This record gives sequence, structure tokens and C-alpha cells, in this order.
Amino acid sequence: MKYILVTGGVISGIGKGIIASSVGTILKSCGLHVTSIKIDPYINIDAGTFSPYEHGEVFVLDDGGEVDLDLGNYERFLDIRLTKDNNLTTGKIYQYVINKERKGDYLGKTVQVVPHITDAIQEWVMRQALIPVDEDGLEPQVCVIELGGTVGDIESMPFIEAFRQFQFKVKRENFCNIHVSLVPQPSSTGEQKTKPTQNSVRELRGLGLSPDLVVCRCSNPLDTSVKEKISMFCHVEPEQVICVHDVSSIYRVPLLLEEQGVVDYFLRRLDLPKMLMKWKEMADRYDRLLETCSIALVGKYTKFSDSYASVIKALEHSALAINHKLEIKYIDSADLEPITSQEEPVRYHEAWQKLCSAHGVLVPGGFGVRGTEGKIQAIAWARNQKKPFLGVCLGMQLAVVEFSRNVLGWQDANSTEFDPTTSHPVVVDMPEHMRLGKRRTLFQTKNSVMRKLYGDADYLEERHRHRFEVNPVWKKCLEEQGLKFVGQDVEGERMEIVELEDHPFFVGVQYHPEFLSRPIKPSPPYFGLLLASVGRLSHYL
Amino acid sequence: MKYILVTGGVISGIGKGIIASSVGTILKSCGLHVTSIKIDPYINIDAGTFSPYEHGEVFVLDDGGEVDLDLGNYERFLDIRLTKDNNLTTGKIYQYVINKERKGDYLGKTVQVVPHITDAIQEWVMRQALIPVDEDGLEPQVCVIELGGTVGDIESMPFIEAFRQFQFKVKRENFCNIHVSLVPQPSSTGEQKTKPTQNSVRELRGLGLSPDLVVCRCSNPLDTSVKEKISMFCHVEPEQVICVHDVSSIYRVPLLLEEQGVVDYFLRRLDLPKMLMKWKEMADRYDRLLETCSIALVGKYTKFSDSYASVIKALEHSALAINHKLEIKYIDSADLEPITSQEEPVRYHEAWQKLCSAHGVLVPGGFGVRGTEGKIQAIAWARNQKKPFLGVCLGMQLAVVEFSRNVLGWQDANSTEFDPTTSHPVVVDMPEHMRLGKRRTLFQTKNSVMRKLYGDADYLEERHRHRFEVNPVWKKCLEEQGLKFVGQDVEGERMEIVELEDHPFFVGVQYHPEFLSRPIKPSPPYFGLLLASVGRLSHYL
Amino acid sequence: MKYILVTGGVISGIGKGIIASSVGTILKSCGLHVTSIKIDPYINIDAGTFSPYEHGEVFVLDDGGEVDLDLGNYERFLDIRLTKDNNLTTGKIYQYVINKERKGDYLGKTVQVVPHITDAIQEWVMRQALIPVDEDGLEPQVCVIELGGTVGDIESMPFIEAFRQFQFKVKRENFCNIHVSLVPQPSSTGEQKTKPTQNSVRELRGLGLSPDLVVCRCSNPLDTSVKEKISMFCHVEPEQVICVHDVSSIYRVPLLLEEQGVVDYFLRRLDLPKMLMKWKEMADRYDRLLETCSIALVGKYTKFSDSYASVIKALEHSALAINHKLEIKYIDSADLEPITSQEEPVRYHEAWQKLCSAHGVLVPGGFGVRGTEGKIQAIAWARNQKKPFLGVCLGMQLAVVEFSRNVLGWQDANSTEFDPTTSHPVVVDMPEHMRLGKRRTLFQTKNSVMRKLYGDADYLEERHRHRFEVNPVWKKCLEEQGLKFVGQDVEGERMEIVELEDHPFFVGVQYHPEFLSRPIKPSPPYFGLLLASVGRLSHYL
Ligand SMILES: Nc1ccn([C@@H]2O[C@H](COP(=O)(O)OP(=O)(O)OP(=O)(O)O)[C@@H](O)[C@H]2O)c(=O)n1
Ligand SMILES: Nc1ccn([C@@H]2O[C@H](COP(=O)(O)OP(=O)(O)OP(=O)(O)O)[C@@H](O)[C@H]2O)c(=O)n1
Ligand SMILES: Nc1ccn([C@@H]2O[C@H](COP(=O)(O)OP(=O)(O)OP(=O)(O)O)[C@@H](O)[C@H]2O)c(=O)n1
Ligand SMILES: Nc1ccn([C@@H]2O[C@H](COP(=O)(O)OP(=O)(O)OP(=O)(O)O)[C@@H](O)[C@H]2O)c(=O)n1
Ligand SMILES: Nc1ccn([C@@H]2O[C@H](COP(=O)(O)OP(=O)(O)OP(=O)(O)O)[C@@H](O)[C@H]2O)c(=O)n1
Ligand SMILES: Nc1ccn([C@@H]2O[C@H](COP(=O)(O)OP(=O)(O)OP(=O)(O)O)[C@@H](O)[C@H]2O)c(=O)n1
Ligand SMILES: [Mg+2]
Ligand SMILES: [Mg+2]
Ligand SMILES: [Mg+2]
Ligand SMILES: [Mg+2]
Ligand SMILES: [Mg+2]
Ligand SMILES: [Mg+2]
Repeated sequence: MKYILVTGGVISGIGKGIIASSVGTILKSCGLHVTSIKIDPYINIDAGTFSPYEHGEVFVLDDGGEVDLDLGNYERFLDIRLTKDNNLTTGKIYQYVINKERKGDYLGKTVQVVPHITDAIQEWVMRQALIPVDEDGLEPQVCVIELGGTVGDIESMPFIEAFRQFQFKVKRENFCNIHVSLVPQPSSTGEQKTKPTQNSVRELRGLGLSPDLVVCRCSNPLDTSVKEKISMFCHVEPEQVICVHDVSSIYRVPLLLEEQGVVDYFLRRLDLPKMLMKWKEMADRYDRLLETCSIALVGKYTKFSDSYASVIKALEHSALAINHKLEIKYIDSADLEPITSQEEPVRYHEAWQKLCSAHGVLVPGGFGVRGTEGKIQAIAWARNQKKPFLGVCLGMQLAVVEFSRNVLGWQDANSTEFDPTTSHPVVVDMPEHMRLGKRRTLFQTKNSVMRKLYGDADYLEERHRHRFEVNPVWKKCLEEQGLKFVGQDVEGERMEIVELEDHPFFVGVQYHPEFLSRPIKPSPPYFGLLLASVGRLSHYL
Repeated sequence: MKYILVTGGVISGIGKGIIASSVGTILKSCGLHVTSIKIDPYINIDAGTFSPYEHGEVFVLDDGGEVDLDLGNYERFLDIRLTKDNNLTTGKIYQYVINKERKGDYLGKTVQVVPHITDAIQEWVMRQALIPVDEDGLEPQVCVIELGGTVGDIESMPFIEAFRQFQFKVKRENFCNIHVSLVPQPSSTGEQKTKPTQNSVRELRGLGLSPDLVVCRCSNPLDTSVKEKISMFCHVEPEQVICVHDVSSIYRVPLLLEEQGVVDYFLRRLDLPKMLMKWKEMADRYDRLLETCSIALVGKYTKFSDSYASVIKALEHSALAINHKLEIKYIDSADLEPITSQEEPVRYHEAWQKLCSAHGVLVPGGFGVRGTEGKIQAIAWARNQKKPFLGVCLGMQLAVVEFSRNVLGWQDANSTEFDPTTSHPVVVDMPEHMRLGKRRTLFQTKNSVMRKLYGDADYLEERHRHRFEVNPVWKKCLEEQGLKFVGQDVEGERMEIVELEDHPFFVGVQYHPEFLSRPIKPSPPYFGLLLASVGRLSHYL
Repeated sequence: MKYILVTGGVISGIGKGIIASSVGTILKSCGLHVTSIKIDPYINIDAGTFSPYEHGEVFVLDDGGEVDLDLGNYERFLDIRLTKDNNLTTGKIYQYVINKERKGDYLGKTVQVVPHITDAIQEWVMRQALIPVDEDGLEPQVCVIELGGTVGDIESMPFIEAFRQFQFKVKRENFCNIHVSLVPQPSSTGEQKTKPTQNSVRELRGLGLSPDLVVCRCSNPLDTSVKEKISMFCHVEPEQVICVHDVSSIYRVPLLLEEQGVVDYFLRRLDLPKMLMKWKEMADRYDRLLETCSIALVGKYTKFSDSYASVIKALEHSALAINHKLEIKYIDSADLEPITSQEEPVRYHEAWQKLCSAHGVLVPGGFGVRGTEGKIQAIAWARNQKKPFLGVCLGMQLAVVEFSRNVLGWQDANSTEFDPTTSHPVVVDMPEHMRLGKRRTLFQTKNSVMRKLYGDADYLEERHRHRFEVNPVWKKCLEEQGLKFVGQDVEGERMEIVELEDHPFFVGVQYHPEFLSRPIKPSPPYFGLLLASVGRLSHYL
């Protein structure tokens, strides 16, 4: 295999994630089988411990591995299936080496950072690079390693010392290093400054890695004088100082790297053996579209953005296929809840007008009681006014709660997550042993609109993250009315898809459809919500 | 509390362990309750994984914590009882923080090196400093922290960043830093060189700690010009550059630090509130004694020295109380074993002449078959020729094997560690649930010489590390002859001391008497071996 | 041209001068035209300001350039003629660039360290490398640059930044770097330590130079484990870690570098196109010779060694051609002076017995009054007792003072350097405009022994450094007796050689014969002193 390391310079927030994803995209565009690793030197073993209010969302892989945002960013740009240990937190390396120590797999010797922690990193990177990450099942040709933190941070030291040794145990024709740096342009004079990137390359070169390529993050483009001054102090030609100026959308970043010849460099620096034309047309569509559509996102985490990162990406990937300029109407369910009337009716009334003015409504997941009755009111409005609706994870469970509350007329109908004491308890904690990762789902009807949206095959494979399901005893009486349990687990144990037959478009799904969305192709539930929202669904079918 | 950090300069092997122990000794000599921490950034959780052939011996604390050599060095110089977590390996800090992460004791936040690993180090140091390490049961006044590795090693970075922050959360009147450096004197010119200690203090000062004291390791003493040149570049007065030249024994190092005023510095730098006169007389005795005694150490690990470090220290502490200049006659049991006659009888014959010329013989512990029949031949010689004998751990088990083999006449008598298939199996694996750490032992007779050596109290408290004991069924017939089981577990379950009544001095003990030896006072079994070896035991009693 | 840089690691005093001279010698031995530069970042323009009591001697080139010791060391090992600006003090570079600034040769721009001082260094090195330093008059193939100070010293920064840029403006096949490091072996454990050379290569690699070769200075040889540990951290193969252990004489150092394949490395690393057999035989002669000869060196600077460095080298180069193991009997002229009898006659009497027991006597140069009458007493003894004598510079002037004082009977005869007030003033300040550098000398007789020693050609070319000469008015009457002015300036203006015809060997020369001495061939005056001292001169002629 060939390996590319991406390292960070002056600060974090220079965009290593979009550069590593773009390097993966331009290499994928050559017909190479690319793979990726995210190294991120925090102590957490996996993302399942993270608070979604604080860190942003938790991504889910086919394994049921709960992982950081940036592996979803790799799956979206590279079009691949990743594995739980292509995320390489430092806490996993220390736990792995400690377990070998306590078992005596090191034979009574003192176990040490540079001979052993630093060697487990090199073994893990070789091991996780060879696995078949592509849907063809082939062993990959090139691995892109992104290293989190910045050079000279003490958290990065085990990994930079591992890659210092790595570039010799794989020969130099098989290992390459990209350095990303800030190039300031202070408003006091408007001159572009190379001084902090000279220090950053002196530090990386002192730790024993030389940049094969230096990538400069700045607002305006680099001039000729700055590319020559960086070439002098960083020991790279003027042609190997790359510029990443600001652009209208992330889809242009692969195109900057192609037009600056970064692909024509790696196909000689690593002696390696189009998709970007679709990517260029997609980038031009995003810029030129003006006709607009607005979707209500009714969610408790809306005090931060990246708590819904894959959902808003899946909507955006659908909106470009719909050829409409999307607006997210963010709504906090705790404002929409009736109780806001007892503190300030203006915040209640605007949460309602933000919903009522939307072309359609979406209910995303997220555990715990806060704002849950506000989601029941959003669903009740969506069913009563017949504006199009989707619910994912909790959005399905809350749809059967609203239908049982208002259509079956059970005034105390609730899930046993929010209150175990009610009569008619319609949803219950039903362990799989949590239902996590890839699982099969079977269609139990031919009549469903969701069946047509998935391309009319008899089964799905989708990614789950839940423990609560609809009660089999109340399920009997719910299907006597307009609510249809369209899709189920492999011998009918658990409800996976629900649809309302009386309504233009109203559905719930137990899984997360957002993780399987891609820039070239949206996942069917979100594309169905937008097709119904612009009213074109009946023409599309 | 007050804290003193000891940090290492140009190389390891400059003697931080003897400097940190000497700083502890001069502070103990002021009437302060001192305590110590050894930080050692290898990944091993505790010493129980170490091979004794490769790392040297495993030390045992009252807890049954298996720990590194340097906590035994602290117990010997400071005269204290340490706890298993006054050894602070980096693998324990990462396992501690990973366990808090996987439990959710960090509330969904990303867990990170500088905010969290670096803070668990500061919490652990405050927590383990306050515990009552003295036999008076009092909370200590000053903690000496020794940091393993050297400044600028990547393994040291979490700990130097922890102490960078620590010196502010405890105020400056409560934290102090000693730096130990090499001062080369190359034979090409014979001038003393300060250049590598100037770089070492620039690096430590860049990581955010300033030396309060610089200690120079060199062969000859420092001159006035070098103390002034170090004072200029290291920002310490000429009076705070300390010299540690070569000396005849470790007992002089506390005396170098007193005569250079290091105690008169800390009692002002830390605003803190004799034993060294006994230490000075002990150091002069070691130098002036010329009458000599030689002891055979019959042991499988003798291809290295520090595999018996506490045993040879306990013999040396006894030899100064005996007023004789000791010789260790090291013997490999695998050379002494009869089988050497089938490869080269010269190596067999010299192993025998090294034994036969000794004034007494000692059998130390260590698991596995290698050379075990050679120890049976050493014990058989010691019983037959009536030269004085001690066995510790295996040395007791092998003494009852030899006595049952040759006196009871059982030609296949063996332990079930070495062969489970024999008739008359005299020793068996008898779990305590391994018998580890401090335990009580009771005397079952008044007639024993070992009872008189321990000062004629009815019980012992001693440190164990074993799983094999004498069979209760064969024990019955062994005491019909000259072999006496002098001492036992608290209701007679297990045999702890054995003595032979027919012999000038021949004993076995199940515990490790060496860990309770001190420079001022040897532990009784080794003092008994030497008193019998010089023939003075009968006069002493 | 090809360039080799020699850089210093952990301390100064590791022997860069003998390594750079040995690299020059093994390359000279291939038939390459080698040249050398000594860079030495002190502020002095040239050596003429130095006190010979404090810095050691001043060397003289053919130009009359007064230069540091280490260009004499290059002339001796490489067998070449150097030029005044192959010594590259930092004060010359700053004065050169300041003069271009004050003339306006930089066109009104701000003149700066990295664009301009750092570029004048690269221009000076290219300019002084191309000049014909060999006696064949050919342009050299390879330049050895030695850089004084150590890496990370602030004085070295302009030069390490110059060579960082230099390795790209000459292509990599034309520039190469040797790093010299200390490898300590502290007596506390006897293990060899690589840690300070790992830091030194991290620092040099951070300043932007990588070692092509690492040379380790240590007492004992390197083991296999240390060559592998240095190969890991320094990015050079185990075969490019070179060992320079201690040896009996400097003549073995070129042989260490050949047998470790350093010549077989540069002839591939630089793609470049025996003498060492004579060098090996010379090194074996120095070790095996046992028959001994002792020479009195009567000199005011004898409180230090390198104040006579070329004189004692010229004696040693003669002693190996004489096949005798030399002893230097150092004598201070101020002890030998009669006045010592008024403070302590023991120091006077031993200075006399040190002279009287010598096989011959030498009087070296050095301005000012101190001890001058003691030299007159040494010369008076040498003439009266007829032990063989040489005087150089002042030793000629003082010989005519002694001859005029005692043979012409002028009781106040003196030079006007020491007293201008006397009658019969025999030596006077006679400016050439000081007489410095290479000049011609003509023989004025066929009868001289010095003429036979120089190979009986009618003229000499020799190196001068003086301003006082014999008075032409007293010269008339001196040659009426046994004192003969053998050699003179090109039309008889100044006296250059004197000889006494009544004596076994007694001569004065105005020039410094020591600077033209070489290991393979001594200069004639010193070889004449030793041939007369062992009595073999009459057989040799
Ligand atoms: N292919 C990508 C890469 C990044 N992003 C988004 O861009 C933001 C962060 O960009 P990133 O490249 O990861 O830079 P930072 O996170 O700011 O900084 P870092 O280099 O440390 O990752 C996040 O919302 C991330 O989800 C994205 O939408 N698509
Ligand atoms: N001397 C330091 C300082 C910080 N960190 C690491 O820095 C990481 C966070 O990176 P970054 O956000 O770039 O550091 P900040 O201090 O937050 O820098 P900034 O203010 O620019 O955000 C943390 O996980 C922490 O372990 C480190 O290893 N060594
Ligand atoms: N109070 C002490 C301290 C040290 N030693 C012994 O001295 C040797 C090592 O000395 P030490 O001070 O620990 O220096 P090093 O181990 O060589 O190096 P370091 O500073 O890293 O510990 C070991 O045999 C150790 O047991 C001893 O007998 N008594
Ligand atoms: N931070 C420093 C310290 C010293 N020097 C230089 O060091 C040179 C002398 O080198 P060296 O003898 O090796 O330095 P010392 O301080 O004398 O080191 P040592 O004690 O080993 O002799 C001086 O000319 C001085 O300019 C420097 O440039 N920068
Ligand atoms: N070819 C050589 C080289 C050195 N020396 C002598 O060796 C001593 C110093 O050796 P050197 O190699 O120059 O090392 P140092 O001066 O000690 O240190 P440095 O590397 O800084 O020059 C001086 O007396 C010098 O004249 C010599 O006789 N012949
Ligand atoms: N860049 C490095 C190099 C080494 N180490 C640490 O160095 C420790 C051993 O210290 P030391 O013996 O002093 O290092 P050596 O390489 O063995 O140095 P030396 O050759 O002098 O023995 C190891 O545990 C290793 O983790 C480190 O952290 N960072
Ligand atoms: Mg990122
Ligand atoms: Mg500028
Ligand atoms: Mg130690
Ligand atoms: Mg110096
Ligand atoms: Mg030199
Ligand atoms: Mg080591």
C-alpha cells in the first residue's frame, strides 16, 4: 500500500477534514481504491459516551460502532463503508497496549512509549489500511491518514514519533506527508504573512517529518512572492505550495486541488497507477439555483448546529436533486410546547409561525423527556393540516403516540421512556440481546409510498441506534385505522417503518436514513419529504 | 503540603534515585515527616508482569503491591512504609482516565490529554501525598516526587505539563524543582563542559519549569569557573549549583548535600519548620573495615546483579553490624547441578570450590525448574558439612525436599511445582483465595534460635510472595526427626519458618526478610546467617 | 566543486579539527585536489590582535595573513598553501557587508541578516573554494568546511542558515554534511549513552540540515546496540554511524576513518572521481621508538602549551625522521634569569639543571622585555659549553646581543626593543614600508652548515614576522670574529641567517621555520638541531 499523512500547522480550524476528504476524492477519481483513517488524540474509546448537546452528533457504522463526525465526512466524499477502528483515538492505543501488558503478551519486559505504544500505532495503521472498505470487496491501494491536533501539541507526540519511524519501515516511494498551515493577512497592512508557517515547518522538520506538500489556508489567494518565500524556508518547490482560499461550497475544494496539479503530484511522488466532472456540475448547480423550499426541523439540540450534521447534509443532498435552494427552519420543541404560554407567549407564537410557514416538517431523534410534548403538537399539526411529514428514530415512536393519543382517543398515551405509569403504554424498552449498526428490514405490503421511494425491492439494509419499540398488543388495534406498519424485523418481532394512508405524505422510520445519504444520491426518506413538500411526488411516481 | 520535583537532564543514569533518596534523608534528618512518589513513564500497571532475568527483582509492599526497585530504595533511605500507588506508572494514569471515560464519569465531553490526563496526574499526586506513610500514623509535611526519563523525551510530556500547571494551583512557597545534569570532562582536554546542561535548562525552562537548584553529576568536583558559568545561563546563583562527584559509597551522598547547604536552602525556599551523625559514622565504618567474611549466593538469576538487589543490600546491612567486609560468592545453581559433568567438569568443579570455600550459604527465591537439583545439592552439602545455611521463599521448600529426599530416604521426593507425578509429593500449590504482601506469623515453640534472633516476641509480621506450601500429611512424619516447623500461619494452616536442631545454624523462611532490612538495622535471618558464619552467634546469645 | 560541512554536536572539544583534517587527508590520498575553510564565529578580523599568552600562537600564511592555529593544522595534514580568507571569522563577514552598505553597493534597500549576511557567507565560501591552494596551481575538486562553535549556539546561526540555503543552490550531489557528537559513558553504570546525540540531531535537523554521516567521540569503541539506536533516531544507516575512540597519536585518526569506510562513502555520496601507507608506517614508528633525546625550549610563554604549537610540532616531525623519542624540557627564561637568586635559588638552580641536562637548546620568538636576560644566559651557556643551539626570530637577535656583550666585550650591548639608551646599540627597529609573510633570502657564503641542510640551493623562500634587525654599522666588526652572517635580504639590506664557525652547531634565523614543517618532512633548522644533538650531523653530511 501507499500512505498519505495530513498534519496540522499553526492552529486547529484550518480545515484538515475537507483537505483529507478532497485528497481522498481526487484519488478516488483516478480509479484508485482509496481508504482513510482519522487519528484524533482524545482519551474517549468511542463516540457512545459523547453528549450530543456538547460534541455534536454521534455517527453510526455498519458494525454498530459509534464514531466521530469526520468518518461520516469520509463516507460522504469517498463513497465507502468504514470500520469502527479506522477511527484511532489515543485511548484505544493505550487500552490495547495495557491489555497486552496485563496478559503478559510482552514477556516480562518494561513496556515503553517509543518502543511499544509508538509501535502499536504503526501496526494498527498497517492492519486497518488493508481491510476491504470498498463495496467491490477489494484491498485498497492508498490510505489517507488524517492526524488531529497540531504539531508541537503534547497529545500529537506519540503519533508524530510513530510516523517518523513509519516512513522508513515502508519505503519512501510508499509514504508521503501533506502539511496544512494558516497564512494570516492582518487588516493593519493587508500583506500576507509566512512567518508562522516557517516556524511550523521548522517544528515538524525537527520532529523528523518533512512536508512533501504545503497547503496554505488564507482568505484571498496566495501571490507569487509568498509561494517563493514558503518554497525557500520549507524546502519544497514553488509548485508544491498549494493555496486553499475561501469558496462558496465544500464541493469546490477537490476542484482547487485538481487545477493546482495535486493529483499530478501524487501520481509521481508515490508512483501510483471523470467523477470530478459530476462534482463540478453539482458545484455549479448549488451556486445557480434560486427557486426555494423550506423545511421545519423540530429538535431539542437546535441550540447548536453539528448536533444534526448528517440530517442537514441529507436534506441538502436531497435539495440539489430536487433543484431547490433549501432553507432549514430550526425549531426548539421546548419552545413549541404549550408550557411556553406561561412564561412568554411571543416565543410560543413565533415557534408556531416558523412551523406553519414551512413547506414540510421533520422530527429527528434524541433520548430523554425535554420538549417531547412539543413534538406531539408538531405531529398533531402535521396530521391535521396535512403538510408533509417525516419522523426518524423517535419521530416514528412519537407518531404512534400522537395517533394513539388523538385518533384512538387515549388521553394518557405515552412511551415508557417518558412515563412508565400510564394506561395504554404504546412503546416499551425491548433489548436485542441496544439495537445498533446495520440490520435487515422487510416490507409487509405492496401499497406503501416508502416502498416505491426505495425502488420497490422487498427488503432494506439500514443503520439503527435505539432500544424502544411499539407494543405488539396495541399494534393489533392501531392497524384497524389509517396507520400502516409498512416494514418490520426479519420475522416480524419489531416495527421498522410506519405510514399513514389518509395523508399526502406522513411516515416514520426506526433507523437513521441520513448516514447512507451521499452528494450524488440522497437516501429515499428525505428525498420523499422534499418531493412531497414541492408537491412533485405524484408526478415522480 | 510542600512538594519537591526531581527532573533529569542530559541522559538517564546520572543518579536521580540516589539524589531523591538523599533529599528525603536530609529532610527526614530535620524531624520532618517526608513521603515520596516515583513517577516512571512505562506502560506496565505494576511490577508483577516483569521477568526477573531482564528487569531485576520485584519489590513487595505491605499491600501486596508488586512494585519497581526504586520504592525499596526509598523505604531503605527514608525508613517508611510505602503504598502501591506511590509508584505512578503512565499506564495507571491512562487506565484510570479510560475507566472514568467508559463509566461516563466525564459527562459526554471529549476527554483530552491537557485538560484531563494532565489533571488526573495532579489529583493522584495530591491524593497519594496525604496518606500516613510514617509508622507514627501522621500526615506528611513534604513530598519528594522523582520523575523518570529525561526532559524532552515524549514519555515525560504529560508529567512535565502536569507539573507546569501544578506550581500555580499549589502556591510557589509550596512547590520546588531540582534539576540533575551531566557535566562531561572529555579526556581529549580535561576541561569540564557546561554546554549540554545549558541546553537542558533552556528545554526545561521552555516547557515552563525553572530549576530552583541545579545538581551536576561529574567524576571530579566542579571548579569555581563552571559554577559561575552555570549560574549565568541557568538563572540560579553560584550557591545553587550543587556538585555530586564520585564517592566510595552511597551513604556519603546525603553528606555531600548537607555540607553544600541543600538543607539550608529548602528550609528557606519552602519555609519549612541528628540522624546524619549515625549516617556519617556508618559511612566511615564501611571505608575502614578490613576483616572479611564470604557468603555463597546460590541463584539462577546470577547472570545479572539487580535480580537480587534487596538480598545483597540485606547482607551488606548485616555485614556492617557484624563489622566485617563482605564478599558475595555468586554461584549459578545450573553450574552446580551434576549435569555440568557431561559438558565441562571444570565449570562444575569451580562452582563446588566457590561453595566449599565460603563461610556460609544462602538460597534465594525464584519460580521454575531451571537449576533446582543444584540447590538440593547445595543444601545437602550445607547439612552434611554443617556450614551455616539460610533459605528464603523456595529455600525453605527445597530444604524440606532435601531432608525428605536424603533423611527420610524418599528417592523421588520433589515439589509439585517441578514434577506433579512423584510418590511422596512433599510441597503443593495452596492458594490463599497467591499469598502476597504483609501477613502475621506465630511461633509454635520456645526452643528456636530464629525466635531469639527476632527478639523473643511470640509473633512476626512479614512480607510474602508465593503459592506453594508443605503438605500437612507428610508434615506429621518430618517432625519425628531433627527438622522443626518453628513458625506458622494464624491457626496453623501453612508452614512459615523451619529450623534443624542438629546443626549450628540451618533455617528456612517462607517470606522475604530482605524488604524489611534497613541501613541502621538488618532483618534477623540475614544477621543470624552472618553471626553463625563468623561463629559469634553463641556469644551474641 | 563538491563541499563537505563538519558541524559540532553536544559540546566543543569533541575534536572537529582532527576529524576535518582527517577527512582532508583520506580525500588527498585518493589523488583529489582538496581545499579547506575554517569558519570560527568570534568577532576578531584576524589573529594579529591575539595575546600569545592567552589564545596560543599566531600562525603566518604566505600572504602575511596572521591566522588561527587550525589553518596550520590544515597545512600540516593536507600539504597545501592556504590564503588569509580561508579563515572566515564572523567579524569579517559583518565588516564586508557593512562596507558594501556604507558604499551604497546595496541600492538604498534595508540590508538584513537572512537575505544579505547569510548570502555574503555563501558567496565567500564559493569564492575562496575555487582558488589554487595546491602547489600544482590547479583549481580544487572538494572543499572541507569546518564550522566552529556547536549547533544551537547563537553565534552559529548565520552560518547554519547559510548552509541550509547552500545545499539547494549547489545541487545535493555537490553538498554533504558530517555531524560530530559526544557519546558519554558515565562510571556510575558503564553503559554508553545516545540521548544527547539524539537531541543534537533533532536540533540540527530542525535548523534544516540532515547529517549524511554521524561521528561519535567516546573513550571506548561503540557497540552494535548503540550504532543501531543512533541509526533509528538520526535517519542514517548503522553503517553511517562512525566511531572515533581514543588512540595513541593523531596519525591514527585518518586510519580509523579509512577502515570504517568513510572514503568508500564520499566517493558515492558526492560521485567524486597510497599516501595512507606512509601515514601508517609513520604512526607505527611513533609507537615503537624507545631511544630518547631531550631539547631545552627556553621561552616566556611556557606557562601554556599551544603558545608554541608549531615549534613543538616541528621538533616532533624532526624527531621521527631522527628515529628518537623526543622530550621537550620546557624552561621559563624568567626563572633562568639571575634575579631569581634574590627570591628562591632552588627555582633558579632547577632551571639551570633542566638546561645543563638537555642534549641541545632552542630559543623561540615573542616580543617584550620579560626574561630577555635569561635568554642571554642560555645562549652564553650554549656558546661556552658547546652544546648545539638554534634561535628563531628573537633567537637570532639575542645571539648577536650575547656575542657582542661577551665576545666584543660591550657590557651594555642590547637591542633598542629592550633599551634604546645604551652605547653600542646592536639591533634597531627597521620597518619594510612590519616584515610579514613569505619573502626571499639569499646565501652569501658556500661554507655554511645551514646551506647544506637546506639542500645547497642558492636561495630560500620563508615566512617572516618581525620589525627589528642587526645594525649595518656594527655588522662590519662582528664578522671580523667567528660569527658569520650566512644569509640576507635580496640586495643585502637585512640579515636573515647567522652561524658561528667555532662551534659544533650554533645558528640564528630571522624567519619562522616551523610553519613549513610537515609530518613527512621536517624543515631544515629543526632537523639540523636534532642531528647535531644526537651527534649524527657529521655522518649525515
Ligand atoms: N467533507 C467535509 C468536511 C468537513 N465538513 C464540515 O466542515 C466543518 C469542519 O471542517 P473541518 O475540515 O473538519 O475543519 P475543522 O473541524 O474546523 O478543523 P479540523 O481541521 O481540525 O478538522 C464541520 O461542520 C464538518 O462536518 C463537511 O461538511 N464535509
Ligand atoms: N501544550 C498543549 C496544549 C494543548 N494540547 C491539546 O490541544 C488539544 C485541543 O487543540 P486546540 O483546540 O487546537 O488547542 P486550543 O488550546 O484549544 O487552541 P485554540 O485556542 O486555538 O483553540 C487538546 O486536546 C489538548 O490535549 C496539547 O496536547 N498540548
Ligand atoms: N538509595 C539508593 C539509590 C540507588 N541505589 C542503587 O543504585 C543503582 C542505580 O542508581 P539510581 O540513582 O537509581 O540511578 P540510575 O538507576 O542509574 O538512573 P536513574 O536516575 O534513572 O534512576 C541501582 O542498583 C539502585 O538500586 C541504591 O542502592 N540506593
Ligand atoms: N547561548 C550561547 C552560549 C554561548 N555561545 C557561544 O559559545 C562560544 C564558546 O563555545 P563553548 O566553549 O563550547 O561554550 P561554553 O559556554 O564555553 O561551553 P563549555 O562550558 O562547554 O566550554 C562563545 O564564542 C559564545 O559566543 C553562543 O553563541 N550562544
Ligand atoms: N590535525 C591536527 C588537529 C588538531 N591538533 C591539535 O589538537 C588540539 C585540539 O584538537 P581539535 O581537533 O582542534 O579539537 P579542539 O580544539 O579541542 O576542539 P574543536 O573541535 O572545537 O576544534 C590542538 O592542540 C591542536 O593543535 C593537531 O595537532 N593536529
Ligand atoms: N524521543 C524519545 C526517545 C525515547 N523516549 C523514551 O526513552 C525511554 C528510555 O530512556 P533512555 O534510556 O534514557 O533513552 P535511551 O534511548 O535508551 O537513551 P540512552 O541511549 O542514553 O540509554 C523510553 O522509555 C522511551 O519511551 C521518548 O519518550 N522519546
Ligand atoms: Mg475535522
Ligand atoms: Mg515580511
Ligand atoms: Mg533509579
Ligand atoms: Mg568553553
Ligand atoms: Mg580546532
Ligand atoms: Mg537507555
